[PDB]
Amino acid sequence: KKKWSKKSMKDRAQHAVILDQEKYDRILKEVPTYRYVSVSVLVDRLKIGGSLARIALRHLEKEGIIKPISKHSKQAIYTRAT
Amino acid sequence: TPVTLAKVIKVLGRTGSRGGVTQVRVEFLEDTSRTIVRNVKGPVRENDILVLMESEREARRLR
Amino acid sequence: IKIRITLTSTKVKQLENVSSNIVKNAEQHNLVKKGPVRLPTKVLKISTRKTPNGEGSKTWETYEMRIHKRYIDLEAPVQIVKRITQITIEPGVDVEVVVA
Amino acid sequence: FTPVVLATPIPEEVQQAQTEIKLFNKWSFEEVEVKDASLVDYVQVRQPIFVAHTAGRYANKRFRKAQCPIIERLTNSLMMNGRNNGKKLKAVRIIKHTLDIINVLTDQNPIQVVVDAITNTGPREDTTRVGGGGAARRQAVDVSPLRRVNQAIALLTIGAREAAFRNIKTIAETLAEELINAAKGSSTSYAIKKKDELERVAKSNR
Amino acid sequence: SLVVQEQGSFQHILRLLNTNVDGNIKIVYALTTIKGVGRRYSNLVCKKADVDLHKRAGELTQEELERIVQIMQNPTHYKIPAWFLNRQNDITDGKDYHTLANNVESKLRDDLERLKKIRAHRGIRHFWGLRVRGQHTKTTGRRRA
Amino acid sequence: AVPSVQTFGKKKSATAVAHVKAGKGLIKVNGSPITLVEPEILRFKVYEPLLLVGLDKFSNIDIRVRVTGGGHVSQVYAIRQAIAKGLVAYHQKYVDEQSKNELKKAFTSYDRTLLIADSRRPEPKKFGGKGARSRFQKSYR
Amino acid sequence: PGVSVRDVAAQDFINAYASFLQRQGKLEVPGYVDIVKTSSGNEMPPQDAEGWFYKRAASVARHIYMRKQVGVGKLNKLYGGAKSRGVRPYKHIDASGSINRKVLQALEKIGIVEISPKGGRRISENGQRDLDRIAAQTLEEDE
RNA sequence: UGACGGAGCCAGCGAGUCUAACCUUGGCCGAGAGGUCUUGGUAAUCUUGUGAAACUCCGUCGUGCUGGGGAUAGAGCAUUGUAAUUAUUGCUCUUCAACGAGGAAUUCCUAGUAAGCGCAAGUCAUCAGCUUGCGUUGAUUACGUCCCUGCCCUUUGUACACAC
RNA sequence: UUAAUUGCGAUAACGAACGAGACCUUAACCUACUAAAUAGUGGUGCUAGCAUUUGCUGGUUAUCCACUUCUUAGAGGGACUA
Repeated sequence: KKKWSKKSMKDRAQHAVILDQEKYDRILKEVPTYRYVSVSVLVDRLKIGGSLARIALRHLEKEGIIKPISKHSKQAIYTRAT
Repeated sequence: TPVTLAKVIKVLGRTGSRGGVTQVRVEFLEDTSRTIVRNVKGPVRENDILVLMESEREARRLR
Repeated sequence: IKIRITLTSTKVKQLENVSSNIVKNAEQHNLVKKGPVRLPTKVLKISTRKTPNGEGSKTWETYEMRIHKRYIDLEAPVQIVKRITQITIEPGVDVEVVVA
Repeated sequence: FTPVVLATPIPEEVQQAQTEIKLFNKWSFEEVEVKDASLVDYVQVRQPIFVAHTAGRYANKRFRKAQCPIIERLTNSLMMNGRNNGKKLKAVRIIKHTLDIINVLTDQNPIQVVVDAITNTGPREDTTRVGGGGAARRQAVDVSPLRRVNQAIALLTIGAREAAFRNIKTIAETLAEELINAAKGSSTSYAIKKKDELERVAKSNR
Repeated sequence: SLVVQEQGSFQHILRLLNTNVDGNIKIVYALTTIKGVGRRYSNLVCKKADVDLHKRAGELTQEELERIVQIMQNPTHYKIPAWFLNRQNDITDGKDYHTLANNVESKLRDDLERLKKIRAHRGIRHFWGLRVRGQHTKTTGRRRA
Repeated sequence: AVPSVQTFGKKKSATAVAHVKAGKGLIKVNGSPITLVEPEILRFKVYEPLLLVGLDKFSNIDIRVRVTGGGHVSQVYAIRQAIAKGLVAYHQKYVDEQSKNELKKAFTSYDRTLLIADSRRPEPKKFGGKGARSRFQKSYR
Repeated sequence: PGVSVRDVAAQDFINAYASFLQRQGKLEVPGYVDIVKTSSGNEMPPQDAEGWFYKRAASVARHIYMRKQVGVGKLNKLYGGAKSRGVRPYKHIDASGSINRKVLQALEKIGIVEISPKGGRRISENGQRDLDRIAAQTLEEDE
């Protein structure tokens, strides 16, 4: 029959599932320049998958730089703490 | 965007084929004492400053 | 002896004066008692189609009926169950004497 | 300050909230003025609120909807798209989360950013049906200040809602990006582009 | 911070029980590709194998995949409930079995053929192509031919 | 005979009674402190009557509120209305009008719902639709 | 002061009591902890794996403290939820009776909940004192 | 503005056994359905505070016809009945298909209303995706018109009277 | 003019009847009456936990006392657009 609708997503650029080294130096030197950082920000600009930002967002919050302005349900808002 | 701030002083009545527009007698705050009639789509009662992008077009009942 | 007068009916006015007569017989002599307890009315509701056949716009009905229940609590020896037992019964309302 | 501690203690932050009026606990309602004199008396920012969740009697008559806080109107208009009907506890959660991003990025008062955005995305001219008798035909008319605010809020909500459809970005940042971009009058805004379409259509059919 | 690096042991694709097991996903869900293993059974297999559930399929040491594989082919020996198997009380012998990637489809054809050869209602309707559980077909099941 | 007052409050179908007696400043709901609401967003909505006028008038009273009925927001609206009416009741059996009248003016100056209950109630459902106004989908051909 | 189980938030107390149940696992560990689905409505077993039994015990004991008498069916109704019956709409489904039974009996073995008259269970006298001592701890941990 | 797993977790309408076997509390057994021994109730009293769901907070996940979605089937375990086979229904595992917002056209709606959410009752030995009611969360949009679809009164015209 | 031949008024018409309206039920208000362990509330005893310093959170029908704000009602009031 006829659908009158499109069927396509785009081009899935699948990326890091386990944190590597060549981008471990990247994250430690690139997110401290984010005035606004959250789960989605480094998903787009830093190109990070699902279960690595949450660890990385927990990484720096416990260790250093970025600070909990508002971490809450389904939204972890952090700033460029300096 | 050259606009003209105009405040209404009297509402004539709702017009149009479906009653979606209203005739209002409106005067401009700047360069006052000059009064024109204009159309309004949204709800207007009185003392409402509508942003008139063009201030030179005489309004009339619409079909 | 814990005589309790239970009254159920569908007519509020007829049940009211029966309680009034019972309570007026109670406040005479001595008969320290408890007044009328106002139980919530039990409202039956059977919803039925008005149409006897199947043809017609969907128009439902609701045949309701209200039951008013009030109980009268007495406390006295046999010298009033020769006296209270004289039922002041009107059509409709009923009485059930319950002791203890 | 007033350090009064009762039998049941309250955190000092809540005690601080009694100094000024409600304030959304972090965001000044004052020093926020609607730039356009047209939308004055219709964008309610003078009356403050702890939360944007009130059971107001706004729809009974014509103009009590104007006497409603602008922030609360945003939460109401964010409650759309079918399945997201009700759940006002959620709607204020994005509003609180989105309102925070307006503070972390573009560091001014987010309430000020909200009011200037709606005054910059409210259509000033619009077209209307006048087909009368003969297939179709448009004709341009004007927009009341109340309709300008209503259209402005609707465009911002639908734009962020559509841009959050099947996308990793949550509605919180999508609302924040849409409001910020519309605040500074950039072309990437869905609401700004829609305002251009309606004004151009009305201008052509003038 | 619970951050660890990778040395190169990650393999983007796996092959267990003669089927393709794609990596880049958690082990509990990457095993669902096997024909005959679902979310619950894969969770049960991973739980008894002690394979650190929060682990990607690629980032799995080879000594744990064989332990998982052996549980797949003999679940009842590793303290798995008898009620956690797809093929219970087999018509041939009666021992509680568990069909696998190639066994799930093949065994399915045998029981239909057994049903067909005995000329039962389910067997003949299966050959016909209609419903065999008693659904209505007057307005449903149209775009099938 | 220790000083005490009582009030009530409703939102849609809930009830909340505040036995505001003379105490050291304890505000509890169902045995829990006022700081433990449940929506965690309308916590400042129930914090309202605490903060419109100040905490100094709250230092000699203890408001104990028991709530039953309604949704979580309805319970919250019951609590805020009960404590607001509880505050005026304590000022309506002991303290002077200047304390009470500007208390009872300022509460309504911000919102009338603090003392006046919401008059709207659910409407009965009519046959032919899932709700009162709503109707089933009718069609021709 | 006068702090108690009602002077604490739910999430902090249950986690705190779960914390003061994992460090020494005195209560019990059933043999079928890793295979239950907690109900016929839930589609998946709990993802806590290692724990989730003292977490339920913490929630049950806290629920017992604020009440007087409950039952296993009462716990099943409370801990149940909506079930996605395929294309059919959702429906309320009770929890797994065996799970609440094992938790309730486990709380009896330690001495935190015992049987009560008029049927049902009730918080224990040793149970009340330790549960209240938990509240005095979790508040001061944040302090 | 999601799904899943934990916690918090609040309603209203209403029904319920006598010479029958109903609503079932509680304890025990079973992953579950369910079974078992008992208890309370002819009812504001006992089922039931119907501890309902949508809802909120912690986590798992990730923009992936994928942890979305559960049609289609295979095997097993129980309930109802004299009888279930073209599976009554319930429970467990496994198979994981169309569907990525829907074309001409069209339905309902002005406040607790729409919509989202579940519950009770009716049919009932068993079987709700139905209906009748109840409550929970709760928007935007008008305060007008006869343009479209129809109605009332008057004037007017008629070769209509089973009457455009 | 009204939701309404519902009214003002006009008037070879006058006086009327049915419908509508009026009426009934329900949802809202009553800190005013009658009350009430088959609904509750507060208090006095018994008793538990935390801190003990002054309190808070509870359990308890034969421990009793007082009340009807919330819970139900019956008789009534209130709304007429002032």
